[PDB]
Amino acid sequence: RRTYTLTDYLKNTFRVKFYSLRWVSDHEYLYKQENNILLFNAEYGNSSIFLENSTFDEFGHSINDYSVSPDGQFILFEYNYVKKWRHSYTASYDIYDLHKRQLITEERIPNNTQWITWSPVGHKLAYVWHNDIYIKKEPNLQSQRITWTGKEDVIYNGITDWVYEEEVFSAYSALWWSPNGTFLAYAQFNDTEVPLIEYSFYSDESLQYPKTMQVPYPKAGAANPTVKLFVVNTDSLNSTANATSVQVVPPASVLIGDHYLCDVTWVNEERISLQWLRRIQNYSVLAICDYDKPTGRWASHVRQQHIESSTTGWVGRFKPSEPHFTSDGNSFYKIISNKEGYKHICHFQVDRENCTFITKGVWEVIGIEALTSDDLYYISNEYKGMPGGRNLYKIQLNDHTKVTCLSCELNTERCQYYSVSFSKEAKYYQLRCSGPGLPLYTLHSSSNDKELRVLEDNSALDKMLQDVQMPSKKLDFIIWNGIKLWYQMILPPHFDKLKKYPLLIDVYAGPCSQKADTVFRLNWATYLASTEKIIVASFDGRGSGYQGDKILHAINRRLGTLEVEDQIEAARQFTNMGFVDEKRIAIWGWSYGGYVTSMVLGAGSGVFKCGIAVAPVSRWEYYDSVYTERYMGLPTPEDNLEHYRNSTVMSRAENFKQVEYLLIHGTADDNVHFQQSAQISKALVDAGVDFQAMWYTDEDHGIASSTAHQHIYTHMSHFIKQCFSLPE
Amino acid sequence: RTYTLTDYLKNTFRVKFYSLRWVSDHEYLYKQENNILLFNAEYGNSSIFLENSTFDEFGHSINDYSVSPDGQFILFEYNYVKKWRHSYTASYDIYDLHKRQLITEERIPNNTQWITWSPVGHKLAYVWHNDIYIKKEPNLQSQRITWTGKEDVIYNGITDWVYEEEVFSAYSALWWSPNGTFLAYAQFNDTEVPLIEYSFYSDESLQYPKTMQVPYPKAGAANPTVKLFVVNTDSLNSTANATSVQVVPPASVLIGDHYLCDVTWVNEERISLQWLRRIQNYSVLAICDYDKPTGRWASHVRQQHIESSTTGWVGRFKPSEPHFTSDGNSFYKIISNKEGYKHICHFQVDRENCTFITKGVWEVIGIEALTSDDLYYISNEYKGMPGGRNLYKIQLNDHTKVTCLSCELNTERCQYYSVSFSKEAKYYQLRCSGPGLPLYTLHSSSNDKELRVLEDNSALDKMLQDVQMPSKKLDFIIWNGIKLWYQMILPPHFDKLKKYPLLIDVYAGPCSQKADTVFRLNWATYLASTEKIIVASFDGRGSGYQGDKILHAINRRLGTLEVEDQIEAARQFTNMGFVDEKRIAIWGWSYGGYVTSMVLGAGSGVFKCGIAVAPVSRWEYYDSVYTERYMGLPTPEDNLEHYRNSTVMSRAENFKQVEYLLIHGTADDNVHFQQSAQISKALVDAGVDFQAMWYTDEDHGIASSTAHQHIYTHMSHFIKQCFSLP
Amino acid sequence: ECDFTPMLVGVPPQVYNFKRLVFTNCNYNLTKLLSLFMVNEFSCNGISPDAIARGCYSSLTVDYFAYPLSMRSYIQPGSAGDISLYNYKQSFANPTCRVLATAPANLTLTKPSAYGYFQKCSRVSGEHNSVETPLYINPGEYSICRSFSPYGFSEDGEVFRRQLTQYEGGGILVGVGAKLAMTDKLEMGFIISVQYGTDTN
Amino acid sequence: DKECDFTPMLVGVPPQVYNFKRLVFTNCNYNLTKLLSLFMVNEFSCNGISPDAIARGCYSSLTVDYFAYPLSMRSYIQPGSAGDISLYNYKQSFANPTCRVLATAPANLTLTKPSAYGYFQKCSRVSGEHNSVETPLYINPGEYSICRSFSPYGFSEDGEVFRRQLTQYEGGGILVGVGAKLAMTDKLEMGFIISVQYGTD
Ligand SMILES: *[C@@H]1O[C@H](CO)[C@@H](O[C@@H]2O[C@H](CO)[C@@H](O)[C@H](O)[C@H]2NC(C)=O)[C@H](O)[C@H]1NC(C)=O
Ligand SMILES: *[C@@H]1O[C@H](CO)[C@@H](O[C@@H]2O[C@H](CO)[C@@H](O)[C@H](O)[C@H]2NC(C)=O)[C@H](O)[C@H]1NC(C)=O
Ligand SMILES: *[C@@H]1O[C@H](CO)[C@@H](O[C@@H]2O[C@H](CO)[C@@H](O)[C@H](O)[C@H]2NC(C)=O)[C@H](O)[C@H]1NC(C)=O
Ligand SMILES: *[C@@H]1O[C@H](CO)[C@@H](O[C@@H]2O[C@H](CO)[C@@H](O)[C@H](O)[C@H]2NC(C)=O)[C@H](O)[C@H]1NC(C)=O
Ligand SMILES: *[C@@H]1O[C@H](CO)[C@@H](O[C@@H]2O[C@H](CO)[C@@H](O)[C@H](O)[C@H]2NC(C)=O)[C@H](O)[C@H]1NC(C)=O
Ligand SMILES: *[C@@H]1O[C@H](CO)[C@@H](O)[C@H](O)[C@H]1NC(C)=O
Ligand SMILES: *[C@@H]1O[C@H](CO)[C@@H](O)[C@H](O)[C@H]1NC(C)=O
Ligand SMILES: *[C@@H]1O[C@H](CO)[C@@H](O)[C@H](O)[C@H]1NC(C)=O
Repeated sequence: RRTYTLTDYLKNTFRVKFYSLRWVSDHEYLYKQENNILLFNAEYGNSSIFLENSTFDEFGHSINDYSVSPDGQFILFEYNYVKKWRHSYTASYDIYDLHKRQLITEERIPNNTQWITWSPVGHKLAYVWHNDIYIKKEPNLQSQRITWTGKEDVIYNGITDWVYEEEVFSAYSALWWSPNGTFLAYAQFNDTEVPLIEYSFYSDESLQYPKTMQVPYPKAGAANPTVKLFVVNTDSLNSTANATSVQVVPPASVLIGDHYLCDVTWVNEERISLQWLRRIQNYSVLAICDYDKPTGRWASHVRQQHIESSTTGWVGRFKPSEPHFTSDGNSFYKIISNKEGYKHICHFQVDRENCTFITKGVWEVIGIEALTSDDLYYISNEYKGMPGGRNLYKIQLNDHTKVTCLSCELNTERCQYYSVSFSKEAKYYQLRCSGPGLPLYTLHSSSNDKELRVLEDNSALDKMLQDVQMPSKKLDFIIWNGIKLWYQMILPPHFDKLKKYPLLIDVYAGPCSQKADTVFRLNWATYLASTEKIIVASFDGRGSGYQGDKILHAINRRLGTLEVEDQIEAARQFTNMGFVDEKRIAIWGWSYGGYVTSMVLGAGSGVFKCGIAVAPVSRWEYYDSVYTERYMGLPTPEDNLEHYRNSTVMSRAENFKQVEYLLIHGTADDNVHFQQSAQISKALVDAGVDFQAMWYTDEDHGIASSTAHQHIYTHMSHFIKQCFSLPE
Repeated sequence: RTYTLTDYLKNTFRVKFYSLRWVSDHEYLYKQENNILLFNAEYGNSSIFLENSTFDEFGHSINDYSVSPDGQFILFEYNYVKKWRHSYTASYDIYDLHKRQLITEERIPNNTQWITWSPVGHKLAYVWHNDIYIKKEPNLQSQRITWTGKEDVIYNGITDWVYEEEVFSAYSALWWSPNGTFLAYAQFNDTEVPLIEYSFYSDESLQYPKTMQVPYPKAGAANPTVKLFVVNTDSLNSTANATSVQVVPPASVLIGDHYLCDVTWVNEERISLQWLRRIQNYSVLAICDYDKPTGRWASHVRQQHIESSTTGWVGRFKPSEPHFTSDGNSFYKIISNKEGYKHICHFQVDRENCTFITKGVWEVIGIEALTSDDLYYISNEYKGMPGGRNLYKIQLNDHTKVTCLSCELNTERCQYYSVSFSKEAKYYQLRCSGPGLPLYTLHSSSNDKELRVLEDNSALDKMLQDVQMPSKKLDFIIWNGIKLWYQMILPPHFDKLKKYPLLIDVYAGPCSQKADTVFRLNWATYLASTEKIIVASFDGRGSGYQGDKILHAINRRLGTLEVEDQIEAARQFTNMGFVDEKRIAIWGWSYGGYVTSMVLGAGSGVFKCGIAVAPVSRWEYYDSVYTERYMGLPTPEDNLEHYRNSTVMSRAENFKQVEYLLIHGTADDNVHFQQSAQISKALVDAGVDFQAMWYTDEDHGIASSTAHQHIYTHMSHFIKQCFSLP
Repeated sequence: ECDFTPMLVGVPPQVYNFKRLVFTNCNYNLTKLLSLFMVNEFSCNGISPDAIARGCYSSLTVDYFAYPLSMRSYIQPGSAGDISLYNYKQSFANPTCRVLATAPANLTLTKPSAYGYFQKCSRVSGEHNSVETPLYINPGEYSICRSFSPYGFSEDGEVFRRQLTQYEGGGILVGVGAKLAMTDKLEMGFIISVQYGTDTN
Repeated sequence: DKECDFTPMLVGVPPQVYNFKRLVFTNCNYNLTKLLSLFMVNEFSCNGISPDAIARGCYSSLTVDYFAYPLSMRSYIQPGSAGDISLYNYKQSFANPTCRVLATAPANLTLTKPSAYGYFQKCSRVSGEHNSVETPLYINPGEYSICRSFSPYGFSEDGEVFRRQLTQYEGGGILVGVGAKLAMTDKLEMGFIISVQYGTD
């Protein structure tokens, strides 16, 4: 096409190719080619077939995923996939033998399995079914029930509740095998007193009476689910008796009230690292627990406890960072805040409370990626002082002053945003470059840090984009009150600084979020800039992360304050830059982004003509506890109830009479409930304010169904094409 | 100066009425400036029955009153809380007329569901917590009659949801005897009736919303069972329990699911019950006599009366109620004649046949008063216009002598009448409502003379002289040999030469009439006066008051004909020269939204935009009593295929040509938000863009002041943008 | 010497489920049975008054059931009501005696939960099920609605329904029950009919 | 004058290790060996005196600390032993000639078995600004644990947590205590700590 059209984005015309691999050893990996699982050798790139697609289609079902046992002798086949919430899902499983090249029909894995995983060595299987854990010593053998207390929507064994999957664990799993599979740690969640959100699901046209969903959801201040961590010995099992699980009690400083389990890290087969976080999330404790062979318990001693807190805000970015232990298990490295306030790597000892920092500067370490007996690999935003960039670094564990970047100068103009995937023992690492150019996947060797070959160069997309007028990206910063705040502009093709374009402020503005980056994207903003000639701009004001504790903790105990004002100030700054039409400035967002957009449209600053709020927040008393209370505390008069009430969207309803407002929300949203947008429209009606609205029947937080995804962006296109008076 | 939208939403030009309550054969009560006044009908002299200073001194705003028949006590209603259309709960304090005191001994409890006096004396029967209580004297203890009362399961003296909305059109299910010897009541059992469940979000202070649960019988679902009981109130030993005898319906309706649609007391030892099958093609009226030594009420086959429909349903919605002569051995009833028109028939108790006294190519709307020599009835016979209502009187001795009592009082101003007679039918008040300003007059039945004018709206007339008000044409068009009627609200200074945009207002439900002679000051008045839009309505097939052959044309075929006639009317309106064929729209509420959606989904290219407010989408989603009356049961052995054919979602692809606005309330208990939720899901599945709006916690009316003014303001911007009106 | 033990033992039947004891050759002796009941009514008719104490001991048939005295007016000859049409109707072709009596304490007679009679027993037939032809009993015979609830009714006004097969005429049989409260003493009713013969006795 | 009776150690349910009951006797003489025959002694270490010279001698006092103790935990009651028992439950004192006896009670003896065994995993004090300082509270020889009042009879589950606010007079902060539960053995295993002083009665 001549320009990047909406059809080109809604339907996928210009596709980005990826190279996803699974490291199965220290020098080999698996890769799927035309539904053929292929085994590659990292050194010389020579490959061989691991499973043919003739095998894939002897079944009577569509295979969704696969999982090879860490012994190379069995393959787990996933099918009957059924989505539930963000990470959770239920599916069936069939175990496939590789030496016999057959399926196992003796003692199968039941339907509607919630979680399943292999032991880190061998072929042991532990899975969660009906909120209970079952362990299979051998695939052909019957499973042994580990827990017997599991109840639907009350007690979860091995799996998370809603708030643990969404906000603290970012996963549906709570199973942790030991490094050799002798012990199996798991968490038990009790949602008995947790209140229930009840919304409606209308389903297919055949359903006469709709359905009422019930999700144990702790809103702001509500009762939280209690958590216990049990460890069971898988090598002392007996099919004749019931299995015994031992509970590891948390440290006493966290048992004074409500708390959370935010991390579980195995050090060795008799030492396990647990990270507990209080309900008021500015005090965490990494508890190192050692097993006792005589009694069979796990001892959490205060002498091996390490306190990580924060006086200016919350611990970590979204939670305390996970530990990274050495081989001996008597020390670990983790990312905490320095005295200046920047996230850097500190060197802890198991029995000494203090830690030594190995990195420093006006930059942050994004994540520790590998730790060997001599080198530590970490990803940071240090290169060129750009917070929106990421590169791989290597630091010598004996001379910390010897740091070498491994991805900065490989292709400085094409790649400034890197991830990595190390092989076992960190012998080979795959570099995944996201932007600012077309994505580039390469494989390297850790010995000499030399690149071996290009895995994916996206050559097909480069030739497809030659005859299209693509929009450019301007990544720069401004200085507001002596503070560097970065922005990002997607400039239309043949951008002329003399002309005045309509501006669309893309906003999320959530805590630790980052909208200004060096990442390539073929999104809806690409269509608005290429075809309709609209400058799309994002701005990382106060509260944005990857820049230090000062900027991140500027919205502590006060959400809906500085991040809203900085979005208003950014539009003024973009206006007086020269190439923005002051009369046509809009702003749209999703979830927290829609919340800020509703707060901006309710400020009455006259800068914005229209705005679109998609599944927005309206009152922080309506959102879940773990997320809201982390930044705003408890909504009681003895804490921060007043800031909960000054930061409502309903309280600014009268100012919406100056703007054109589009409110969108899914009827089956489980994260930000339709009650949030229901109170918004109920306030604007009580104030005599007109607006446009659109509900989507039985849609979740992301309107991600194919029919609904195209409908929400075609509707928002017409709203912007009218608000900006553009030809239809 | 034109009739603006602000004048309609802020109620600037207000119409006046005169609501009275006949307390005798020649007296009535009138609430004037918060003073209850007694009037002598013959001469018009008034008395202060109760004053200003009496009310507004109790500590709460009084909602309504109920003077006892003996003029000794008044009920005082307050703490009013609405619930569905007719139901509500409130508090009550009794006031003694003689002692001038508020009774404080054994007060009526809070959250009382229903209360009523006996037809004579000062006896009270109220329903509290789904149980009936009898209060003989206002200062004595009430006597509990029932003990099976349970919320959303058993209803004693009150109705459930589907009886209140569709069968009884009232929350009440209590019927006193003519002079208070007995109290007939019904009992409803909603144990196996499924529950509709929707969310209520309440005020901003509520963290977790509430899930409302109402026992709702959808098409084919389990219906509530009905049992009628009679209790002797004059044999009420205050130390014993109350005994309720049950009246068994005849065997013709006990073969399956049946309804109770009428309870009319004939005399103190005779009661009239009308029963209706679940398939509403067959009805029975049972005249039950009392048995003193036995104590029961028996329905015998000789005093039973069968009325059924071979082309549709019995009655316009339910079978018509009877009116018994003062001796109790005969009654007059509105049934359908051989040619399909509904007229008055003279029934005997133990004779199966009846004799029609009224006959013609018109229909009798209702029987109003029955004396020994005259029967008073409202009809639409005048000028052959089905949209009119006039009072008639007929001699029972010589049926030929029939007199119209209202046809020529002010034929230019008054063509739509309603009447309110006094006791023994001595005096009657005529309530005209169009096509002129409403005129309320008082009359006398002897000489049939107008005594005085009670209300003429002289203030509204003066206010409407300096505003460019629109006009209203009421004509007809013959099509395929049948005469159908329509009405247009023409803009002021109507030029027959210029092309105007057209908005078609539609309801089109069974036995509806959107073409009448009633004065209105509504949204269509603003659209015609200010925006110069022609607002028109059409009553095609399915509309009533024109004969069974026209009403029963949509039987078991809803979504057909009634939708096509709205499309064909738009074409014939274009054939009149003053309609812009490129600016035609359609809008409706409830059934109107259903027909509007089916019209827009028909792909006829006649309509550009359209609005559907709280519309029905699939008839399996709506309640049983209404839907099954016109469509039967949704089974492959009945009419399942036309349930599936007449869905709005089936026509979602044709919406790519129209601009569609869909509005629905989130707390709608009648046409649930589910109905609109499936419409939008089909429009998204079909790749169709449209406009939508939800109103939080709003009922089927969207009638809250802020909400009512928000929906018409939104529909104004949509129609104007669709019509390129600034 | 034909002891009437069955009429004296167990819970008595309801009027619609009346039981009959027919004796042909066995010699009978009354007054023995009469001495067991307080005759609140001994209205004999037909041919023999109290001379029924004798005869030739030929075809002595006796019906017995539980019948309250509050309904005594509906067991008399020619009496209208729901007993004569749907429960019991005495046959006045042969000599007969109608006996109503209350029972003394623990006269090995059990107490029914309550009394019961059918107030309606009709057929809903015809096309569209419009014709309701009430089914009245014949003297001496039973009711067609007897099959519904012989034990009794759980509620006054208990409705019953059954499809009358093609060999049963067609349509729907509807029977409505009526329930009377239990009297403090067991009240009964007996009909004693006797026939003659052309051979012996 | 009389005979020191050991009956409270033989009747009822014995206390837990952290809630041990203590009997001190004066102005009487004892028959110590008849108690040893009642139980199956599994250990008898006597620091300060001899395993034999304890049953003979007139003293100024004779004390016996008795409680229910499992033999699977016998190593954690030994002298100088670390672990949870000596830190938050019971630590034997050596300021006097003493013995330590772990014995099993037969069903012939009239002492009942408790529901299960119990000891305290943790008994710490959370203090300091922001409740960051946590100091475990260790018991002194012969004394009681300060977490004793949380669950006297026993614990309901393993890892049971108890919290309590320490008053201003009790120093400050929050006292935290975690319990531990062991399955009850076949026969009741007990623990006896005998001590002795002097002064010639
Ligand atoms: C899940 O939580 C509930 C409490 O919320 C626990 O139920 C309690 O059980 C005890 C023992 O029977 C009772 O004394 C309490 O009354 C119960 N509380 C409630 C609210 O029911 C339950 O034991 C917990 N389950 C697990 C596995 O920990
Ligand atoms: C964690 O945050 C809470 C705020 O919720 C801090 O509590 C405050 O503590 C100071 C004492 O230094 C009091 O003066 C404030 O009144 C407290 N605030 C509230 C809302 O109670 C707590 O100190 C923080 N903890 C750390 C380790 O920083
Ligand atoms: C109209 O006038 C008649 C008299 O012609 C009134 O009758 C009397 O009304 C007064 C006031 O209500 C009563 O106190 C008398 O008892 C009435 N007279 C008799 C003989 O009973 C009639 O009430 C008047 N109507 C009003 C005032 O509304
Ligand atoms: C309302 O109807 C229900 C049936 O839906 C009646 O409940 C039944 O009662 C009978 C006899 O008592 C039982 O055998 C059934 O098991 C009951 N069914 C159910 C679902 O409860 C109930 O008695 C009726 N109530 C009234 C007042 O008539
Ligand atoms: C009752 O309504 C039904 C229509 O719903 C009519 O019953 C039909 O009767 C004819 C007899 O000629 C049958 O062939 C049809 O199959 C019946 N319809 C159904 C749906 O079963 C009947 O006309 C109505 N009853 C009366 C008295 O008018
Ligand atoms: C199966 O794999 C072969 C090997 O490359 C490939 O040519 C073929 O297209 C594949 N077919 C399917 C259905 O995956
Ligand atoms: C899963 O369910 C299907 C039918 O619902 C059944 O055929 C299949 O056997 C089930 N899976 C197992 C492992 O039993
Ligand atoms: C009755 O009271 C109202 C105010 O409550 C007052 O305005 C009015 O004048 C009173 N009526 C008369 C007739 O005075």
